[PDB]
Amino acid sequence: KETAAAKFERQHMDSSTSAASSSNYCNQMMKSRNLTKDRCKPVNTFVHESLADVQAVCSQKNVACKNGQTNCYQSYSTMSITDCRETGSSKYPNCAYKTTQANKHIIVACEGNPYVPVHFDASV
Repeated sequence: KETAAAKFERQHMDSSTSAASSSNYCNQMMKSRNLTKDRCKPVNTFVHESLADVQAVCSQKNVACKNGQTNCYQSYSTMSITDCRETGSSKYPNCAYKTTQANKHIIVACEGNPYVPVHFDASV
């Protein structure tokens, strides 16, 4: 099986680009990361920071997860992210996305030993 940690890296890390590459970034990235294989995943965030910097959020500010669990953590610093949101006219399998760049605090759920990000909860 793909581990929870690896899955978070696939779905949410893009340290290779320092900000939302082009207007086409989400369209390419949602596809290349396999977030369009079964359905068009409607929303998804990519983080443009080192793996270490994102992993470190698991020892930063403890906050309630959206589901009520207590294992979420907010970054003390803001991070470069891109939000991908499905357009009104996107129709699977031709999934279409608006690519928006921002700098925001991220909130991740962490689990395991080592204690590492396994879900992206929010950006604030």
